[PDB]
Amino acid sequence: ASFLSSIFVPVIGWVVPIATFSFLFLYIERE
Amino acid sequence: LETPVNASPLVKWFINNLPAYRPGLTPFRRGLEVGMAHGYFLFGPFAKLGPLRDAANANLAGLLGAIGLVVLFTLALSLYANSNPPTALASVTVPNPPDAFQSKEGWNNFASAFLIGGIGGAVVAYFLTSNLALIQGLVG
Amino acid sequence: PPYTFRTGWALLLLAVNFLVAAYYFHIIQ
Amino acid sequence: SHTVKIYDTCIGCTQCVRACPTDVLEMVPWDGCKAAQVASSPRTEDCVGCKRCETACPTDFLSIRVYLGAETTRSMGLAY
Amino acid sequence: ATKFPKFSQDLAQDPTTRRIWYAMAMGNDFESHDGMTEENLYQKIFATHFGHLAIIFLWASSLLFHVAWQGNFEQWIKDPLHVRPIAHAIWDPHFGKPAIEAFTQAGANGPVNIAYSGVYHWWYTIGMRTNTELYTGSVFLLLFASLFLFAGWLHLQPKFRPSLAWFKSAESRLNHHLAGLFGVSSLAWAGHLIHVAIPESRGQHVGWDNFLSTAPHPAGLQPFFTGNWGVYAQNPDTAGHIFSTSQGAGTAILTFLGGFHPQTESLWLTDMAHHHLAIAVLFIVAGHMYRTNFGIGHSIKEMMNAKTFFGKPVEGPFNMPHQGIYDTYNNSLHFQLGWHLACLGVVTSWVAQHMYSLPSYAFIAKDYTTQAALYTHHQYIAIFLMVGAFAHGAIFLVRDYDPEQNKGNVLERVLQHKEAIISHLSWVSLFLGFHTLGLYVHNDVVVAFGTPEKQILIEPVFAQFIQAAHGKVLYGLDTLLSNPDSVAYTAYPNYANVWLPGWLDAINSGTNSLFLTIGPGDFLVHHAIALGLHTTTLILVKGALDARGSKLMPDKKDFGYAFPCDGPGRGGTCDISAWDSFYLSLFWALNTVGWVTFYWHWKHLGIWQGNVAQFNENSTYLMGWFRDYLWANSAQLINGYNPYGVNNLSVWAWMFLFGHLVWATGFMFLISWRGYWQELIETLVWAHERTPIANLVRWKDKPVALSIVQARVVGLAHFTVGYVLTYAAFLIASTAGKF
Amino acid sequence: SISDTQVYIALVVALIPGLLAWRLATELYK
Ligand code: CLA
Ligand code: CLA
Ligand code: CLA
Ligand code: CLA
Ligand SMILES: CC1=C(/C=C/C(C)=C/C=C/C(C)=C/C=C/C=C(C)/C=C/C=C(C)/C=C/C2=C(C)CCCC2(C)C)C(C)(C)CCC1
Ligand SMILES: CC1=C(/C=C/C(C)=C/C=C/C(C)=C/C=C/C=C(C)/C=C/C=C(C)/C=C/C2=C(C)CCCC2(C)C)C(C)(C)CCC1
Ligand code: SF4
Ligand code: SF4
Repeated sequence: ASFLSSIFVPVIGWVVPIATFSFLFLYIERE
Repeated sequence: LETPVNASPLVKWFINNLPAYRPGLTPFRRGLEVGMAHGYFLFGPFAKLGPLRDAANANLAGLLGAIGLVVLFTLALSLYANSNPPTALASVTVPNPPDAFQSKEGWNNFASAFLIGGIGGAVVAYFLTSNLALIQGLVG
Repeated sequence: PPYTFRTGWALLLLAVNFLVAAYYFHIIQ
Repeated sequence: SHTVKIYDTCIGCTQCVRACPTDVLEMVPWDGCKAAQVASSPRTEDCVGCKRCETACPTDFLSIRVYLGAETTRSMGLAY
Repeated sequence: ATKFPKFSQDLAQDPTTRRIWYAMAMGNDFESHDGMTEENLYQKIFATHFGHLAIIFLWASSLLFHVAWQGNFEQWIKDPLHVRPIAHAIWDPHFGKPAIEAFTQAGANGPVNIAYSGVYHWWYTIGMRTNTELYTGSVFLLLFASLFLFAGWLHLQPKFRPSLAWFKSAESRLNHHLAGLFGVSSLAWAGHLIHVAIPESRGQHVGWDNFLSTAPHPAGLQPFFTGNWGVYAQNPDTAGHIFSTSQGAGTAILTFLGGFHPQTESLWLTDMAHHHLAIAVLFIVAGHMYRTNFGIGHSIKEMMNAKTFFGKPVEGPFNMPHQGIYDTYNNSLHFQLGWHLACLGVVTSWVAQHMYSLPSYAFIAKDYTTQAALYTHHQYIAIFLMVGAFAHGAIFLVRDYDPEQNKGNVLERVLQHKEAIISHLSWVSLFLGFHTLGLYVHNDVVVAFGTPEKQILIEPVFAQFIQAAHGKVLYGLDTLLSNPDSVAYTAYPNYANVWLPGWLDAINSGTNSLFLTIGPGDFLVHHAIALGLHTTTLILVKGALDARGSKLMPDKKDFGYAFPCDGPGRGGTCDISAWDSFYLSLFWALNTVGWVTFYWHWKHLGIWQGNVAQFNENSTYLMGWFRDYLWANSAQLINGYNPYGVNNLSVWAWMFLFGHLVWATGFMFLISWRGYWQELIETLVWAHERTPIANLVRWKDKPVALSIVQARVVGLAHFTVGYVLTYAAFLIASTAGKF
Repeated sequence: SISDTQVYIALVVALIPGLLAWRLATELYK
């Protein structure tokens, strides 16, 4: 099942930092 | 009096967490864990010590014996229930009864869940001892 | 004062320094 | 802001008041020293942590001391 | 005016971008948080310690799973001496087609990374044979790491949350951790070797299914209880034992040959079994020493405060005042953390010193690059653990230290004569450096002038002796286990040197790293190492002892541990704080471990290639280091990619250049300091409010330059990462390109 | 190597520490 690399690596490469940075930027800039 | 056996906090924490005494439980829930526990080990001395313990149906000799004696206990629970039982005691390690063991209605709920759990505890012990080489291939 | 407890252990350790050199100089074998 | 502690060892030299560029320091009368005045810091929300006031003090060791604390806009020295 | 960071109101009221950066470097500092009390501190550190513990098991499970699913472990069993291991596989979309063909290696379908961490040798030694045991141990560590993630959550709930007196019960940790964590676990691993790993070493499969049926010994635990323990040391694995087969096998489970297995050139598994069994008995006995609630045992607070040696009044133990040290170790957490990093830092290098000379893993002495990486790894780990020992020891003296509780004791007497410690440390650093650099430059000029016989070459005659006092005939000193007439050789009253015939076979062969032959090139580098240890200690001790103030600046304790300076006054005070003496030392600590690992690597490149004469001639003068090691070995590396093509070294050729760039970037934060850059950002703030379309958007946090203490962190971070990655790309590919 | 089935068991079992790590890291405060 070597096709899981095609679906975990782009999520951790792209989706994981986009979801993390967009959470943290809205959390540090929160009155 | 008071000793490090009846009152050490390791033992007070233990006895107050058995399902006979754990706070906030339906009496069906109390007899469910008491039943599954006592139905699990009582598969033991019938299967490997019984009269047909060398035959190919050795574990089935232990299953019908252990189920058939959970049914005997469940009668004795319902015999103790229907006899207008006296209120339970309060020792130095357990300061209060679990409040479901003074009504006739509460022992009847305790009696049924022993039967539901005691049969299921014996079946899973029949499942695990007949499938030893199954588990040790799922492990190695 | 003549430091007895200090010099007592320094002469013990220096006696270990001289003992190992006796093996290295073949004085003791 | 920062924290400006002034101990009781100074002589009223008025070198620290004439060196703090945001004018935090001022002289108040005080019957202790020979010049009969001690430095005081009543406006420490304006202090920028420059430590020009510690450089100009004669006494050994320093009678004035700047403790660097939480940095707001006035103490960062930001024109924006 | 935001609510981030939660742990500080002084940082959360910062309008600049300093708010963002100081949240990161004060986040795990639990002691400086807002409103943090004493018992809330320990209860939060204890549950955090379940968090770091469960990272370790989740880390070690990915080593098992990525090998079982993507590596060639079952193909590596058949021939471990030529089959080249596999760590994981590459899914890189940015690869070109000649860079998929170059990394399709070791007999695999796709691009794979050759494992240079040696975990196939450790798993093959301890009995694991197929890819299913690797997967089973992987899934077990998923559950075993979740058992600690639940435990840290459980011990933060209010009636499951431990009290303060539970943490400061120090005599009960020492009984449970020595007997249980050290002793039972050494006993359990001896049970794992004897039941499983030693029978797996003889071609005899023992798994979870049949370990209750099969016995490790045909005698079978009857000679244990009767006292006939010599039955366990019957016929061992012979000198023709082919590993993991039944040829030349034995029945013994606890044996004491000493030396190495003749094929794998590792330690005998029967020797390790009697080792961890004997370690286990020495620790369970050691764990029944200190006083707990059972009214028996030694009491450490009474051992410190004792003043009477058999009626004679003394100042304390060894007539030295150790009173109040129990209330100094146990009350402070930085004294504990500063202490135990020194303890863990000693053993970490001590691991590395004994794993190249005494290999304990099957076929690891012949897989070279896995052995060159494991030495250099645990040496650099030992570097940071020793620098942080003095670092967290110096946070103790600023923050936690109390001179009244510690009055008159041995830790007070060090702070009195601290100018005598730093002076004689400054002497040895200069006494070595003036005369070690002097003899390299002497040998450099002398060889350059074509007359190399005028070199000053010193035989290391004090370490020549120790190797001959351990049994090396090669020098002819004829003492002490090399003298066969010696009292130490024969063990005169009892003659019980069982280890000694197997030890002298190992030390007298020229086919291992056991007590390598040393010469005049090894004289100068051990005195160059001693230059690096006494000088790194000089910076760290002087920053520890002067952490509470001195002549140029008294009351440095009022300013905390990390503050920039005290201004340009008094001549200026740049890098005056106790943090700044942590800072200067990590240049030396990375330097010194360079010297100990340039010298490790180049002595073994002569052993592995059969050319011992290249090192012994050329390591006396500093061109031979520069030419025959740095220049000559980086030819396979730098040709990892050229205009002709690529090969499998092109990552290490790319990481080598990457390391030279991160290293050089860190100079920018150190040569140039802050006030240049705040006057540069104030022109970018101007030209953003004036640009007509781009001033629709605007910052929430005002841009300021990095603070003075911050870009010494950021400067040291680019320096250290680039120092590691440069050598780690040179260490691997110069060894894995030559074998 | 290991079978294609066994990889999915390892992923589902890995949600059990993934859930518990989210519980611990939020019990340690925000
Ligand atoms: C921390 C441990 C760790 C690390 C660094 C890696 C590293 C890698 N894995 Mg792997 N993996 C691990 C544990 C680990 N694995 C475990 C336990 C499992 C079983 C569930 C897997 C299952 C797995 C699969 C199925 C695949 C990878 C793949 C990969 C590669 C690409 C990264 C990726 O997509 O992640 C994938 C990540 C996951 C599937 C889930 C992560 C599971 C661990 C337990 C999370 C650890 C989080 C960490 C502790 C949080 C701390 C962050 C830190 C910065 C503070 C890379 C070699 C891919 C690959 O080989 O591409 C070629 C791929 O297809 N991994
Ligand atoms: C017998 C009972 C027992 C046991 C097993 C433990 C075990 C542990 N306690 Mg502990 N504890 C106990 C009783 C016990 N405690 C009691 C009674 C108290 C109260 C008085 C405490 C109070 C306490 C506190 C307050 C803390 C612990 C912590 C820990 C953990 C230490 C960190 C760790 O995992 O290192 C594991 C270390 C080893 C397995 C030994 C390593 C030996 C050296 C360093 C290396 C030797 C290995 C060798 C070279 C070979 C390795 C090679 C191989 C890896 C390839 C560990 C799980 C800490 C922790 O992390 O909390 C979770 C912590 O903060 N304990
Ligand atoms: C188990 C050991 C241990 C423990 C528990 C601690 C715990 C602590 N230390 Mg300590 N320390 C340690 C080891 C340890 N340290 C070691 C080994 C050293 C020597 C290097 C130090 C040096 C040290 C100093 C000098 C200081 C501390 C401080 C602290 C406290 C706060 C930490 C903090 O703010 O984190 C914040 C974390 C960071 C800022 C992390 C940034 C650094 C990361 C690791 C860089 C990584 C680079 C990058 C990811 C690489 C990518 C590569 C890629 C490009 C290819 C805390 C009590 C500080 C304090 O004030 O104490 C109260 C403090 O001043 N420690
Ligand atoms: C042949 C070339 C050569 C050269 C160029 C040097 C050059 C140097 N040596 Mg060196 N040395 C050499 C050979 C050489 N050495 C040899 C063969 C020996 C073995 C005996 C030594 C032993 C030696 C010692 C023991 C010391 C030096 C020191 C020095 C430095 C200052 C010397 C001086 O006069 O300062 C001017 C002199 C003074 C400022 C005060 C006098 C200090 C003298 C050197 C010590 C004598 C005091 C006492 C009698 C002995 C002290 C006990 C000692 C045995 C441990 C200087 C760089 C010193 C050093 O490294 O300081 C950092 C130092 O302490 N050297
Ligand atoms: C060791 C020890 C101990 C312990 C002991 C005991 C107590 C044991 C027991 C054990 C047991 C005795 C167990 C049991 C278990 C059980 C189980 C595990 C079961 C399961 C079951 C199931 C799962 C079932 C289910 C079901 C039902 C319920 C119904 C329907 C059907 C079915 C089947 C589904 C003590 C602490 C004292 C002390 C120390 C040591
Ligand atoms: C050879 C040999 C031997 C011997 C050995 C020995 C004797 C060893 C030694 C060892 C040692 C001798 C070690 C040591 C080490 C040390 C160190 C490592 C230190 C460190 C420290 C620290 C770091 C500290 C810290 C601190 C500070 C800084 C401040 C205050 C606080 C504190 C204290 C914490 C024997 C006989 C056995 C056998 C044979 C061989
Ligand atoms: S603090 Fe310094 S400048 Fe101010 S009065 Fe005292 S001595 Fe003068
Ligand atoms: S912070 Fe120092 S330099 Fe600045 S105004 Fe105050 S006393 Fe003067």
